[PDB]
Amino acid sequence: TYSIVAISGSPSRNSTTAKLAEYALAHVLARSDSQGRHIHVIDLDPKALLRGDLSNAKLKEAVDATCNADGLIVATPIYKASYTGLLKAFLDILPQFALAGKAALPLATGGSPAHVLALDYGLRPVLHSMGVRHVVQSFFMVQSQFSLAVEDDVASQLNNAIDHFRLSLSSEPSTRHLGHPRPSLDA
Amino acid sequence: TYSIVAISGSPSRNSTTAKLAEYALAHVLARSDSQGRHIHVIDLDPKALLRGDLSNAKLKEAVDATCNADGLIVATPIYKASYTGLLKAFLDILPQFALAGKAALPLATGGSPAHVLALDYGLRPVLHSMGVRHVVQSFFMVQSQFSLAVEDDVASQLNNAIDHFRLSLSSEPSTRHLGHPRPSLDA
Amino acid sequence: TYSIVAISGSPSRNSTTAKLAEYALAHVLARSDSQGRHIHVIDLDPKALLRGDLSNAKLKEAVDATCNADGLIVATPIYKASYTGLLKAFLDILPQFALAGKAALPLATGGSPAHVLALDYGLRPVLHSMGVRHVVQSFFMVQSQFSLAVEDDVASQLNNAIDHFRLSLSSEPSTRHLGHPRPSLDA
Amino acid sequence: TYSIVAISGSPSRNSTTAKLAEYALAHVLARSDSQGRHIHVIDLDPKALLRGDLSNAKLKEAVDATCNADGLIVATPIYKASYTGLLKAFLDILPQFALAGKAALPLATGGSPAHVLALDYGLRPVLHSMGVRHVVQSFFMVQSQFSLAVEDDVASQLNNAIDHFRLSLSSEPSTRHLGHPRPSLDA
Ligand SMILES: Cc1cc2nc3c(=O)[nH]c(=O)nc-3n(C[C@H](O)[C@H](O)[C@H](O)COP(=O)(O)O)c2cc1C
Ligand SMILES: Cc1cc2nc3c(=O)[nH]c(=O)nc-3n(C[C@H](O)[C@H](O)[C@H](O)COP(=O)(O)O)c2cc1C
Ligand SMILES: Cc1cc2nc3c(=O)[nH]c(=O)nc-3n(C[C@H](O)[C@H](O)[C@H](O)COP(=O)(O)O)c2cc1C
Ligand SMILES: Cc1cc2nc3c(=O)[nH]c(=O)nc-3n(C[C@H](O)[C@H](O)[C@H](O)COP(=O)(O)O)c2cc1C
Ligand SMILES: Cc1cc2nc3c(=O)[nH]c(=O)nc-3n(C[C@H](O)[C@H](O)[C@H](O)COP(=O)(O)O)c2cc1C
Ligand SMILES: Cc1cc2nc3c(=O)[nH]c(=O)nc-3n(C[C@H](O)[C@H](O)[C@H](O)COP(=O)(O)O)c2cc1C
Ligand SMILES: Cc1cc2nc3c(=O)[nH]c(=O)nc-3n(C[C@H](O)[C@H](O)[C@H](O)COP(=O)(O)O)c2cc1C
Ligand SMILES: Cc1cc2nc3c(=O)[nH]c(=O)nc-3n(C[C@H](O)[C@H](O)[C@H](O)COP(=O)(O)O)c2cc1C
Repeated sequence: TYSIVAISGSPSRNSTTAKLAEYALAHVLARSDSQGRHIHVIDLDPKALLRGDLSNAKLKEAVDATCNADGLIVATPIYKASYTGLLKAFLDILPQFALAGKAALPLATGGSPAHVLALDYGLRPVLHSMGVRHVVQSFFMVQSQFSLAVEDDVASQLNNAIDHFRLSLSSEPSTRHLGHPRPSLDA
Repeated sequence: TYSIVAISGSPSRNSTTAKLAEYALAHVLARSDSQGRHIHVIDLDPKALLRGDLSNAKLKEAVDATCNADGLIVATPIYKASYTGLLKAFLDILPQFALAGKAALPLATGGSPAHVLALDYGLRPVLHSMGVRHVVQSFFMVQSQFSLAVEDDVASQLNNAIDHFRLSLSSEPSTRHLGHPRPSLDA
Repeated sequence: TYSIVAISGSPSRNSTTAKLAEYALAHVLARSDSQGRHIHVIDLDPKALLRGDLSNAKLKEAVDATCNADGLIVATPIYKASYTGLLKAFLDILPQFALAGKAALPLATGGSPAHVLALDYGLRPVLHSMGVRHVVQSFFMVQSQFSLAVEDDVASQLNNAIDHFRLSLSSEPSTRHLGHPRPSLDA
Repeated sequence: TYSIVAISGSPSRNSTTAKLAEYALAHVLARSDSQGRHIHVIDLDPKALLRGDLSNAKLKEAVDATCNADGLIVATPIYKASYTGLLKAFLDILPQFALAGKAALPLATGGSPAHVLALDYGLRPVLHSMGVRHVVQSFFMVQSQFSLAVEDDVASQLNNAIDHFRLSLSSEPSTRHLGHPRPSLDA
C-alpha cells in the first residue's frame, strides 16, 4: 500500500489550489492501492510552523506524514511569480534530504498564464535540494479555467500529469534512498 | 533624505544574516543622507503575518515602511536552495507593485558556496514581479567567512555591492514609478 | 553621446524578434543623444562564432561594439522555455565582466504566454554574471500580438520598458565599473 | 537493449566535460544491457547546426539518435552561470516534445563551486519543456577536483547519480510517451 500525502499552501480560505490538490489525491487513490492525507499548511499553528517547533503535535504529525509518504502532491497558488511563503515555511522544517526515495507532483493555480514557469524554475529546484527521487511534469491552471468541471484540453493535461505521478510511485525497498547524494548516509 | 529599510528573514535567533543586513544598513547610512529601519520578520506576529492581517499594528507599520522606502536591503539565509518561507511570507503581503521606484540589494548567507545562485535565480525574479526599479548585484556569504571581521576579498565585494546600492538610490520624484509596467496606474 | 547596441538572437529569417529590437533601438535613439548598431547574431560567421574565433573581423567588431556600449538591448525568441543557443553562443565569447557599467533591456517574443518568466528566470541571471550595472524590466510579447501596430495595453508596457531603459543610461565616467564585484580589477 | 546517448557541449578542445560524459556513459554500459553514442556538439557542422539544416547527414543522424535514446546524458561546462550556447543550439533543433519517455542525467563542470545551481535552475527546466520522463539528480564538478581519479566523496556522489540514471531507464513500451502533456498526440 502506497502512502500518498498532499500539501497545499494557499494562505487564503476557500482555496482553489486546495481543491486541485484534493482532486489529484482522489484521482491517484481511485486507481492505486493507496492511503492519503491532505496537509493544509494554513491549518497548522502559525507560531509553531515559523519556529519549526516540533513539540506542537499537529506540526510534528504533518512532518512525520511527509517523511513517510511514497509520493507527494505539492500544490501552491502563484504569489509574486513564485510559490507561497506559507508552503516554503513548511518545506523549510523537513529534514535535509526529506524527499529521498519519493515521487512528487507539482501543482499550481494562478491568476495569469504568464507565470506557468514558476513551478519549473522555482519549486522544482527546491524539491531537488531535498533529494527527491522523481518529480513528474508540472501542472498549472489559470484561475478562470477551474470549476472535473474544467476545459477538455486542460483536463487531459492534468489527468496525464496525475497518471504519470501514480505510475512513478515505487513499492520496492531498493528505491527508498534514490535521489539522495550519499544513500548510505541514510535518507 | 533617503529612507532605507532592511528586511532580514532568518527564522533562527542569533541570525548571522541579520548581522549582515545591519552591517549593510549602517554602511549606507554612514555615507548618505538617510534614515533606516530594520524589519526582523521573525519579530512580527506569526498568525497575523501568515494571514496578512493588517489590523495588527506592527505588521501594518512594517508594510507601510517598506512601501515608503527609497531602497530595500533584502537579506535571507539560504534554506533548501532558496530564500526562507519566512521572508517570502512577508513579501507576499506587500501590494502588487510595491517595489515600483525602489532600489534593492539582495544579501544572503549560506552553509555552502554551492548555492550562490539562489539569489539571482530565486529572489531576483520575485522582486521583479513587484515592479522594482533597480536591483544591484547580489552578495552571498558563506557562514564560516563571517565574524567587518571577514576576509579581505570577500569584504571588498560586499562593500562594493553596498556602495553600488547607495549610488543607485534616487531622490527625484520622476523616478518614483519606474519599474512599474503601467506607471500611470499608480505604483 | 550614448552608444546603444541591440543584439537579436533568432536563428530564423524574417525574425519578429529582430523587428522588436529594431523598434526598441529606434525608440531610444529618437529620444536621446545616441548612436546605435544592431547585431544580428544569425549574420555572424557560424564557425567563428562557435569557436570564439576573433580573427574573424566581423565577429571581433561585434564583440568590441558590445564592450563599448553604454546600453544593450538583448532580444531573443523563446526556444524550449529559454533564450536561443544562438544568442547564448554570442554572450559566451564576451569577456568575463563584459557588461560592467552597462544598462540592459531584455526583450523576447514567444508563441505562448506561458513562458513570460523565461526572461527573468533564465536570461537575467546570465547578464548578472557578466557584471551588468542595471537591467530594467523584461518585456515579452506573444507572436500574434505583433504587427507600433500592436494592442494598446501591450504597447504601453513596451514603451514604458524602453523609456526606463533610456532613463537608466549613464554618461558619467564614475559609473563605468558599477556592477563589477571588484571594480579596480578593471571591468 | 537500452540505447543510451551522451551529449557534451563544451566548445573547447580537450574538454574535461566530455571526459565526464564519457565516464558516465561507460559506467552505465558496464552495468546494463545497453548500446551508446557520444555526440560531441563541437564536431557537428556549425552552419548546419545554427540553421537547423537537417540535410546535413551527420546533424540529422545526431538528432535521430537523440530521438531514439532511452536515456540521455546531457553534459555541459558552465559558461556565464549557465549551460553553453553550443549545447542549447543542439537542443533547439530537436522536435518539440523530443524527450518524451526518456530518462536524463544532467552533468556539468565549472571553474567555481558557486555555480552548482545552474543545472537545477537553468538546464532542468529546458529538458522539462521537451517533455522528458525522468531527470535524476544533477551532478556538478569543479575543475580542479577532476583527474575515476577524483576525490572519494565527490566520486561517490557522481557514481550514485549515474546509478540512479541507470536504474531509471525503462524498457516497457507503456512508458514511451510519459512526460508528454498529451501522450496520444504522439511524442
Ligand atoms: C498576494 C497575491 C499575490 C498573487 N501573485 C500572483 C502572481 O505573481 N501571478 C499569478 O498568475 N497570480 C497571482 N495571484 C493570483 C493567485 O495565484 C490566484 O488567485 C490563485 O488561483 C489563488 O489560489 P487559491 O484560491 O488557492 O488561494 C496572487 C494572489 C494574491 C492574493
Ligand atoms: C546545502 C546545505 C543544506 C542544508 N540543509 C539543511 C537542512 O535542510 N536542515 C538543517 O537543519 N540544516 C541544514 N543545513 C545545515 C545546518 O542546518 C546548519 O549549517 C547548522 O545548523 C549551523 O548553523 P549556524 O552555524 O549558522 O548556527 C544545510 C547545510 C548546507 C550546506
Ligand atoms: C533548515 C535549514 C536549511 C538550510 N538549507 C541550506 C541550503 O539549502 N544551502 C546552504 O548553503 N545552507 C543551508 N542552510 C545553512 C544556512 O543557510 C546557514 O547556516 C545560514 O548562514 C544561517 O543564517 P542565519 O544565522 O541568519 O539563520 C540551512 C540551514 C537550515 C537551518
Ligand atoms: C500576475 C498577477 C499578480 C498579482 N499580484 C497580486 C498581488 O500582489 N496582490 C494581490 O492582492 N493580488 C494579486 N493578484 C490578483 C488578485 O489578488 C487575485 O486574483 C484576486 O484576489 C482574485 O482571487 P480569486 O479569484 O482566486 O479568489 C495578481 C494577479 C496576477 C494575475
Ligand atoms: C525550435 C522552436 C522552439 C520554440 N520554443 C518555444 C517555447 O518553448 N515557448 C514559446 O512561447 N514559443 C516557442 N517557439 C515559438 C517562438 O518563440 C515564436 O515563434 C517566436 O516569436 C519566433 O520569433 P522569431 O521570428 O524572431 O524567430 C519556438 C519556436 C521554434 C522554431
Ligand atoms: C565564475 C567564473 C566565471 C568565469 N568566466 C569566464 C569568462 O567569462 N571567460 C573566460 O574566458 N573565462 C572565464 N572563467 C575562467 C577561465 O576562462 C577558465 O577557468 C580557464 O580558461 C581554465 O580552463 P581549464 O582549466 O578547464 O582549461 C571563469 C571562471 C569562473 C570560476
Ligand atoms: C567563456 C567561459 C565562461 C566561463 N564561465 C564560467 C562560469 O560562469 N562559472 C564557472 O564555475 N566556470 C566558468 N568557466 C569555467 C569552465 O566552466 C571550466 O573551465 C570548465 O570545466 C570547462 O570545461 P571544458 O573543458 O569541458 O570546456 C567559464 C569558462 C569559459 C571559457
Ligand atoms: C510552448 C511552445 C513550444 C514550441 N516548441 C516548438 C519546438 O520545439 N519546435 C518547433 O519547431 N516549434 C515550436 N513551437 C512553435 C512553432 O515552431 C512556431 O510557432 C511556428 O513555426 C510559427 O512561427 P512564426 O509564426 O513566428 O513564423 C512552439 C510553440 C510553443 C507555443
